Amino acid sequence: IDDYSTWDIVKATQYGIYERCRELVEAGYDVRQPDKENVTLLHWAAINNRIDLVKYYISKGAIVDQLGGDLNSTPLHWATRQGHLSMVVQLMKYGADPSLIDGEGCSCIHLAAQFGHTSIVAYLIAKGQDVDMMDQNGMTPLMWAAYRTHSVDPTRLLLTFNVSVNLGDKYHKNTALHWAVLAGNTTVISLLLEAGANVDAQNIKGESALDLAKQRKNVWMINHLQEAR
Amino acid sequence: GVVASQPARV
Repeated sequence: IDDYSTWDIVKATQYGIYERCRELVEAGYDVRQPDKENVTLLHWAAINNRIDLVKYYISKGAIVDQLGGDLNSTPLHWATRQGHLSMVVQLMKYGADPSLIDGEGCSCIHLAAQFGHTSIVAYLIAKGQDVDMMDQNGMTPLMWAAYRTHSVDPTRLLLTFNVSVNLGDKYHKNTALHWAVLAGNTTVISLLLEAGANVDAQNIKGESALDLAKQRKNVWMINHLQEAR
Repeated sequence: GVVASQPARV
């Protein structure tokens, strides 16, 4: 019978073994001290939805938005990637800043968009994040959805707000429709056309979304875009 | 399972 009395504080945090973590802290483990991966205990707690451990570590003075890991992200970033709405809610209540950007240039709304976490996208919008917030790459949440979520949501949710459907990202000037064609995201293509996506608007290389469709020799895509003019 | 690996590049 493993009783956790042998586990290190990182493994015990991951698994939410609350009393194990608390004994290691009072015995001298600094809640602010990172591990060999430059990850803090708050990060591990957040990405495993350990609500109570999060309260406890913060009460011991853990830094809420401390960057860590190879991707150089806050604990809130981690919870957002993983999809823990309750943890996103909890961390934002302690002052975590959802607009901070990680090492990939993304803030929280983009992380939630690109991993398909529809309820967190809704929540960030309900807390004041702009639906068309541009990340460091010039990507909107709708672009990230078109590119990465091959699914009705979160695209359908995003289109219920006053998005500027024909924006293009900063470096490629690809609209969300461009991204969906690029990615073969057939579910999203119909939603964007139905929401007014311009099939002729050209990116920075002067290719329209129809051009990209024709390029990929995808008969279904070419027909569907052509019939939306 | 629990998450015991840090987020990585795609």
